[PDB]
Amino acid sequence: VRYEASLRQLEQRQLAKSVISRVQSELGNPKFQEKVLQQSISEIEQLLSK
Amino acid sequence: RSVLKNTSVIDKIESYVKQYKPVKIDASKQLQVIESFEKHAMTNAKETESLVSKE
Amino acid sequence: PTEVSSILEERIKGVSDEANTGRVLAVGDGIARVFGLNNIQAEELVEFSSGVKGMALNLEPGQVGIVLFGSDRLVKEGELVKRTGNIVDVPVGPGLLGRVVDALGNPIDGKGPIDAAGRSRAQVKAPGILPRRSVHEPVQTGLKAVDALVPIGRGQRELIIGDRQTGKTAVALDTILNQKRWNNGSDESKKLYCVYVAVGQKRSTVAQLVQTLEQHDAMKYSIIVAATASEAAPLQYLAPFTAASIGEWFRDNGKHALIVYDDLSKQAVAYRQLSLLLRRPPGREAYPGDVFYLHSRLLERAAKLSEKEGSGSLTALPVIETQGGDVSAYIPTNVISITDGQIFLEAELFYKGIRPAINVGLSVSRVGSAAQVKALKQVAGSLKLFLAQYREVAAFAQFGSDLDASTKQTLVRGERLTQLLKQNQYSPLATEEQVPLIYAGVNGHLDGIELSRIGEFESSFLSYLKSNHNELLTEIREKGELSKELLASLKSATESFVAT
Ligand SMILES: Nc1ncnc2c1ncn2[C@@H]1O[C@H](COP(=O)(O)OP(=O)(O)NP(=O)(O)O)[C@@H](O)[C@H]1O
Ligand SMILES: [Mg+2]
Repeated sequence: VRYEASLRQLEQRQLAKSVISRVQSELGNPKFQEKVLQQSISEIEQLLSK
Repeated sequence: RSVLKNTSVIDKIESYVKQYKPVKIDASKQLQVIESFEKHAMTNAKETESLVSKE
Repeated sequence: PTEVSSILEERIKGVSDEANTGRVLAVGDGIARVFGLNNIQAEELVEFSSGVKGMALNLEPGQVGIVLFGSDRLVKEGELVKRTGNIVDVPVGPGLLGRVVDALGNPIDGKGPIDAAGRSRAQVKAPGILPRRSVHEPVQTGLKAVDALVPIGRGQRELIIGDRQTGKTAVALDTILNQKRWNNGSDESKKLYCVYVAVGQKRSTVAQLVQTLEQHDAMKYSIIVAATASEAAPLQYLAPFTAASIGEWFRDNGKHALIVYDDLSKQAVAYRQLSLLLRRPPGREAYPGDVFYLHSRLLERAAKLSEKEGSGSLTALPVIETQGGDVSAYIPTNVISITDGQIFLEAELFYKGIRPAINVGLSVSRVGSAAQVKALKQVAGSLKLFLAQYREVAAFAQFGSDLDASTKQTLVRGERLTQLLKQNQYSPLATEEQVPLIYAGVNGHLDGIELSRIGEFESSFLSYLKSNHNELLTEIREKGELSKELLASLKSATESFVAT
């Protein structure tokens, strides 16, 4: 059970590290969809509180 | 059974340990103390029936 | 089960969707001065942009003074600081049982998320004059010397004080171990859950300890709360309060907890550290002015609730470390007068073979017999006073001038009584094991037996009583009170055996 738990935890940690690296690389590849979504989110939030 | 790595190994060991197995035991064939009990009563306890009773 | 990594990624997907304060002025030595945080509460929690949490303690006019829960390498001038909107608080409920948590109640064992029935604050008003009762239940430690001489009660606060390396922790531990007797049962109202607070201890030493708790299947009913040596001064200072709440849950809910504060001398060392660095001007031995208030408010939180309030108790065994036997130093003095009595352990006693090295002369329980078991009470009639008279005659013995039949008499008994209270670590005794021992000593059946042999008397006696007169042992236990005939059977039973 200790070996099965250690393997599952190692696999989850390795997968999380690979996902983190992919997310960081995508943001550095000038994302046009990220820039347009950041301006629209700010306007919607300020109109719901006023 | 669900934590072990190899398939059908805990299940097989469980079944054989819950059946029967040898143990360090004996039988009442070697009755050394039972045979001596009759002889000891017949020489020590029966001697009082004729020595102590006469006195 | 079937790609377990995919279930954790789908549940932590959408979370950050509604998160749109002060700046740091200077930071050093666990402290951060901070311009802003205008709506902040005294004693409120704040997150720094870097991650590390902190607590606001000095809301001054220009700025706020914050003690950190972390290291500070990670905090820089100008870094944005954030309001939580909460005062420091903990998870509570029986979910904590078995767990090793830090001051804020985070698992540090490795066993995953705490399940709590709710959350208390770290500082909570002690129950008033109004909702309480007399302490009348024993908290049986299974320590001969303690359970006959300084009997502790469900609800009472009882100081364990002595020098370093005297056996302070050992007394506390042996108490916890004992509760097995009742915790593996099903009668919830005879149970005693333990909370052990590690303050300023090194980690391995908390380890070495939870191991022993487990070696004794004692961990299932304990909660260790750890503020080890390396943690932030604020966590150390806080632990006892957070802990008090964890076990306040039990008291409030009809059950009985036991809180061991090991040890307050360090909590005060740390509380001194917040203050000197927050620059609050110092008291005696550089402590803050209200270092007394510090402990008083914690220790008052232990109490035995009234029937209307559920009859729950919380019982406190604080520990305090002295130097050079001096009890007249600041902190010990403070706590000594706060608690319902003390157990003094002494190094001299130790090395000449009295272990527990309890000092009968100085140890008291102010509740007294109210919390002793009736049976133990009955055969312990006068023992503690007698043991005093014994030291008396033993001091006069130093004159080495001839003794009479009265002094030699009480010397023989006191020596044997002394010896009869010695006890090995990790071996708490049932009441019915204790009772006949005490009875044999008191009524002087031990008085014609070699001193080195009283060791063997004890176990050889108990062995025989279990074997033969088990019917007594089980009555003592079930009834807790030696009826007149039971004194008879016991009287007979002892004489019998002393003639080998
Ligand atoms: N009844 C006992 N018999 C033999 N040794 C004991 C007994 N009680 C305590 N000790 C020993 O004495 C040593 C120190 O005891 P301890 O219980 O840590 O006292 P302490 O005041 O907590 N010391 P510390 O807190 O580390 O300054 C331990 O190694 C124990 O084994
Ligand atoms: Mg200790």
